[PDB]
Amino acid sequence: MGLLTILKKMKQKERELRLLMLGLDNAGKTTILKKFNGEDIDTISPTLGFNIKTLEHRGFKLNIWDVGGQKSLRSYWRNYFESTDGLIWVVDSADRQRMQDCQRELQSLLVEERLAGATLLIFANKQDLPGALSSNAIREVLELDSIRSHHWCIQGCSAVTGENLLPGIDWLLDDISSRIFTAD
Amino acid sequence: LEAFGESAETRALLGRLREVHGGGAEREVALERFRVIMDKYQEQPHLLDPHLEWMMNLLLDIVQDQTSPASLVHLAFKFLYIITKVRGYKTFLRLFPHEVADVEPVLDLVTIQNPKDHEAWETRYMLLLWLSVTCLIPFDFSRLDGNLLTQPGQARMSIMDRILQIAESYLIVSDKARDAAAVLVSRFITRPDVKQSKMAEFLDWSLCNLARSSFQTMQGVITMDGTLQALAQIFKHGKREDCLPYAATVLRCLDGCRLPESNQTLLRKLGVKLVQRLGLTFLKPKVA
Amino acid sequence: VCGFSNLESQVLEKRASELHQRDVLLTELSNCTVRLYGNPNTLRLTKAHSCKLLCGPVSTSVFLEDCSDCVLAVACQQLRIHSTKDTRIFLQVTSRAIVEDCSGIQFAPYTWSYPEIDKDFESSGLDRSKNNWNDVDDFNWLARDMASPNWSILPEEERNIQWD
Ligand SMILES: Nc1nc2c(ncn2[C@@H]2O[C@H](COP(=O)(O)OP(=O)(O)O)[C@@H](O)[C@H]2O)c(=O)[nH]1
Ligand SMILES: [Mg+2]
Repeated sequence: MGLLTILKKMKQKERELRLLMLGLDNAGKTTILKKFNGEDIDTISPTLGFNIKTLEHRGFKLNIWDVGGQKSLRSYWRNYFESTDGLIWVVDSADRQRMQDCQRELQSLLVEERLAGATLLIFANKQDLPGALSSNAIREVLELDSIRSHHWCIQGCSAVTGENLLPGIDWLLDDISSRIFTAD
Repeated sequence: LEAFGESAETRALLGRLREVHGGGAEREVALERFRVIMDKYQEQPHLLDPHLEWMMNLLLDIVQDQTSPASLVHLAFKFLYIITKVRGYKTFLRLFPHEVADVEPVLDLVTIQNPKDHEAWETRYMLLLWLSVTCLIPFDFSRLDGNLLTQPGQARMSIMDRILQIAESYLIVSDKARDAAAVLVSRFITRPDVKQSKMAEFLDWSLCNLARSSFQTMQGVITMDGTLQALAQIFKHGKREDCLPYAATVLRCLDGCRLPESNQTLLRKLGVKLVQRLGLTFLKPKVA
Repeated sequence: VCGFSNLESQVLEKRASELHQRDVLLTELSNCTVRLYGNPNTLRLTKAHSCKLLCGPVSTSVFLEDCSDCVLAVACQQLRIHSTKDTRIFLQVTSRAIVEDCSGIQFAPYTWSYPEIDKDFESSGLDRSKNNWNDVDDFNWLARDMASPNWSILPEEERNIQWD
């Protein structure tokens, strides 16, 4: 294979990024995806499997995946940890009882050999809820400050109103483009 | 080429399938017309990305109907394959269905395929890749079967069992279906339940295939290439702690197979590939 | 934050002023009956035994967890169940419902109504013409032909539950 052909292939791969969306069940993982494209969210059903959506944004082709947040669907997340350029963990801010499950899920995902090369985006969804925890409180219960081998970040959003999602996606895309290539 | 300026023609050609599947001259004309229309974007098929879904769904509502005859279903699958060579399967399969109601309808279709029918090889190719895009489902194959002791006298065979018996049979064929069998196992053995159930059986089968096969008998070489491709894909898309336990026996067998001295370029390439796949299972992935 | 925690044989009640877009969480309840009169934003039930919860429309989904011998009657957009046994829910779902680690579950069409109800349905934004109480999905049972042995439609004889 010639250098010219090798370069034509490197460009096509860099033009297509991969973002794996995960998080506990009923955290708005589907609502954010449906709002980021301009679809309707009132007719959303609880996902009983997984979904994929290929969109374009800022000249980048984003193939966003969305896996179920159920326990029987958590033993299969390893089936989507390949060629993942970025990870997006959704957390329910109004949920104060299951705050350790997410902290335990994110810790187990951070010690993954295949996910070491990606940008972490923490979407604290459900902010308009009266009993929703602010970004500072969530940044202390999920143990995000301790992280050092991952370019993480935490921003509060509300999928129903489509607020603060575009800045987060832009930051994620910028941090992903800051690098050159990824590992095999 | 900025956009697809042949949408109406392709739509009409696809719609004419339901009234050209009983013809032999018109069928070939439509095929040759669909080929020359799709070959124009062979150098930049990305321009067809916005159209993929609609054409795919058209070809799907013809092969996903119960009143569809085998002949009509075979033309739709030939068209589907024509769209997967130009866009490629790695990118065109991400849009295929993946709902839990598509696991038994696709395995049952895979169980009415004629392996000796060389004219319908595109059908078998499109079948295996579809069955493989349906092994991503985040559920156990056991939850789907339900109750196996419902048929007295003869118990039904499990979905996972059927898939293991489909992959082993298609991995020793001489057509292009063997390549579709390499993409299926890569998404069948690399899951939790299958890993604990049939990994040892598949490994014994492969070690038996590479312990009895030769690079001289034609079918022997066919058995060698498929097994090496399957092993390479498994070691590439497989977890490192479920695989490292078997890396010691795989290399010991490959060394005795004698591939470097064999007179086959594909076999040696696959052998080097499998050797480099086992080599990284021993070390830890780094991030420079 | 709103709701109830740690109850035992007690009758409760709430109005719309205390449920106008708020998180209602009912944790650790036994032999207690709640009667909500509003349109909460979210509804959750956890660790309920021999309880009887009632509520009007809902803006988001509902979430039951570790409850048994309970009798629910809501009209939400989503309803998720996890580890539930011997429960009779008169739910009105506009999208779909799910039952996980559940058993001896029973369903019926939501029929509860109280004065000043059409108003509560106007602030929630739910489409009253959509009702799929007979199309629940089961994570444990994913067969194509057989019906799950963990949920059942409720007969018309048992649907007549004396609320008052
Ligand atoms: N109040 C509020 N509710 C939300 C928000 N996002 C989602 N919801 C609701 O939360 C429920 C769970 O949504 P869903 O996306 O199905 O969760 P998922 O299935 O884990 O992705 C749905 O009924 C949504 O309408 C939000 O930002 N604010
Ligand atoms: Mg979902």
